[PDB]
Amino acid sequence: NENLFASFIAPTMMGLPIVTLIIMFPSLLFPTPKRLINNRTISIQQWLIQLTSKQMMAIHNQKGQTWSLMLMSLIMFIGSTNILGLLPHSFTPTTQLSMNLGMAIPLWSATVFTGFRYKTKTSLAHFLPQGTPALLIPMLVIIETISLFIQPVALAVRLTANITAGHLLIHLIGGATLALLNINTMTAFITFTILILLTILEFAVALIQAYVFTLLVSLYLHD
Amino acid sequence: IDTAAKFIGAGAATVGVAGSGAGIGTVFGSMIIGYARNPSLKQQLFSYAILGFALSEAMGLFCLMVAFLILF
Amino acid sequence: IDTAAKFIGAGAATVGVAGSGAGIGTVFGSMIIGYARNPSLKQQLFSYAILGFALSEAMGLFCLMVAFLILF
Amino acid sequence: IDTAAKFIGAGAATVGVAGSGAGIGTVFGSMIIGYARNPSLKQQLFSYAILGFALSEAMGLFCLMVAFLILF
Amino acid sequence: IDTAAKFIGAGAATVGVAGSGAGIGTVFGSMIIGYARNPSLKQQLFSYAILGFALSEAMGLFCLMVAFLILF
Amino acid sequence: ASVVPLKDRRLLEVKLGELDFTPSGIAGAFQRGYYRYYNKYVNVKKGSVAGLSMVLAAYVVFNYCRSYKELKHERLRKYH
Amino acid sequence: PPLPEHGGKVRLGLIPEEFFQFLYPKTGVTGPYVLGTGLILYLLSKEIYVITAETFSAISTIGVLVYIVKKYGASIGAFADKLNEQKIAQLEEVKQASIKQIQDA
Amino acid sequence: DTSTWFITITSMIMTLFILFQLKISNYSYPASPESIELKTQKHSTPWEMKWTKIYL
Amino acid sequence: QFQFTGIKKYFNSYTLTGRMNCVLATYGGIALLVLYFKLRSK
Repeated sequence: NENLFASFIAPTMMGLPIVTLIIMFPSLLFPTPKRLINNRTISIQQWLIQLTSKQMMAIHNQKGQTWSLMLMSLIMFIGSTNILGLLPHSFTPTTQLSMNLGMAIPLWSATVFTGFRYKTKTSLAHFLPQGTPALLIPMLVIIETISLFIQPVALAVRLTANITAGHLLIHLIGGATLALLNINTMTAFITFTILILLTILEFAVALIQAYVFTLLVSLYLHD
Repeated sequence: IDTAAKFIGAGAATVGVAGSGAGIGTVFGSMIIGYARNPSLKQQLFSYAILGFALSEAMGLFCLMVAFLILF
Repeated sequence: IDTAAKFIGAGAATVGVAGSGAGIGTVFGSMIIGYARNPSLKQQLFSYAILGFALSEAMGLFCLMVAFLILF
Repeated sequence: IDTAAKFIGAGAATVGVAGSGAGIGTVFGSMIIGYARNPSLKQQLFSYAILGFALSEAMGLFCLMVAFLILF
Repeated sequence: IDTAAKFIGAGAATVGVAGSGAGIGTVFGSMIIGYARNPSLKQQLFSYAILGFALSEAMGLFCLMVAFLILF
Repeated sequence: ASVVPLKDRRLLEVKLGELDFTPSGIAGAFQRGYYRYYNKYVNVKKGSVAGLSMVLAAYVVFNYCRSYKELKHERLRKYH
Repeated sequence: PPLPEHGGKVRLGLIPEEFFQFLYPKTGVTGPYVLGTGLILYLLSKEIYVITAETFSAISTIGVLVYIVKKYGASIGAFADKLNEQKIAQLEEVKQASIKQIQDA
Repeated sequence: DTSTWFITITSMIMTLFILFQLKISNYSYPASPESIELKTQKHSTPWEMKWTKIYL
Repeated sequence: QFQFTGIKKYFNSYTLTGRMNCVLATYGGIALLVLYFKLRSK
């Protein structure tokens, strides 16, 4: 009975203040120069695109490369609006589940209607995998279609659910420091747990690779 | 009456993460034996450690999503 | 009493993802080692992991759909 | 109270489909590590995964059909 | 009913924190099969284990606060 | 008032870090921006910290105002 | 573990020496400083108003952003290096076009 | 928290994808520049043969 | 109004399939209604 942890009971509030300012604000962090040589703070933004435009280009190698100049705009928005919110009292728009159901469905259904305007038969004859055996046709095409319509829900809900899960352990491990007016040795160890956990919460960049990329595979496979 | 049922339905919901507590244990133990064979770590071998980590934590944390909704 | 048994009813069925929560750790821990031995990932050796992931994350959200349909 | 056991019974009965979750994460990952060493997939290598997928799937949907038949 | 409800939500949450012990069995264990092929020891080999050992424990000490979140 | 707020960002951006006007940012006003922290963020030479870390320090104290009404907590006194 | 213990002891001594050096430097500058004591009051008056909460995680998200300023002095080299090839990438075309033509004339 | 009602943010997201398609559209590319590297040579190379046929 | 002709060649290329927010719009309208419905019955 040496080190008694404490807790504080307080509501954890994802309120909704004025959003249409907060959305526009990580656009003005990135400038664009009309010059040949630039000014050594855009120049490391301009290099960072060159890299990851050469990995969502290499797989496709089609005349579906026209689509890929948009997919690098999709990575900078939720790459920024997940990285701004680590600050003391900032607010992330990708916390709320509303816009992510408007980021999945106008993009996911832009893929199944891409081959249906050109191929019209073999896009969803990709439901036929192989040299058809007999005992498992109905066990297959009720499975590979129930794992198609999961994909818009599978794409949006994986983003909202772990981003907000980062924010609660920021509060709760952090709030247990404030309410630790018992023995002062254990206060540092909870603080040292925080400054490790904030390094893990720069996997909010790592979770945007797993949103543009499984949009490519959900584009490359259909087209 | 359902005040306990608020608890155990949350108290049982949390142990569904116990897969992904081991599922990332595979992908980091399985990387060092993919690395000691072939020391080219700056290539795409380390990039398949994080996407395997992120796709496993994507199925990791949202099991705790159903935990809070039963509470709150 | 209809409400309270629903609250623990979805709590037990949360952990159906715990099989897919670590079954996605193995198959993405087995392409770290199959790309290490033979660098030919751009053929079948990557599309056999996403096809491994589609037919194994078909069963993660498959059970949470039941834990919703027992709740409402 | 009779329907109260009808709901919590299918709550744990669909945990048996999680066993077809982590059990399928291996047999699709073993067609990664054992493909590069021997490229003969159109022979019985892919065919012994489809048998390995389906007959591992048959114990997945069987523990789903218990949760229907316990409730109705 | 108050101390009845609290404790069986707390014990049933601590099952998930030994659900990540089975991962560091693989993390600390698969260092063995890597070290015997190649003895480049104080390279990233042992240090990739720390990226495995403390990230898999990071899902172990994940749920342990959530258990003490429902102690109070 | 639109040409008033538009001439805040344009004037500030050139002055804070970089633009006969492009090399004016090559020396930079980062030496002017430096003295606020203590000395330590010295890496601002081509990845410029004081150019960026002022906006993000402005967006924090702007969002401290909205939260102030909710987390009151203050007694009939001052703190330590 | 013994080796780890020795290293820690060595690290502890060096830190103390550094602290002593810092203290001497602070002592020297006692007369000529008129900057901080103008603004140390507003952070002492507002800290007497409201600013205490569950935000000790305010410092640790500002402490980790100090360690990246260390590697930022290597990001500069990368930044300087970035486009050197691109500018050179432009120097190759202005050099090739003149010399390949003037001999042909 | 479990928020509600959704009439908010989603109309303020597509105004943002008029911004990001404006900035990122003006990006200099090393690869694109490289593709303009050989367009100047072989017009002057056959122009050397334009005087080789004008004489011979 | 020059936020158009810089990207007008892009629009009628891919908005043939990309500007199908009708499904998104339909879902949103329904979502607002259900919330109202549950607050109507409280």
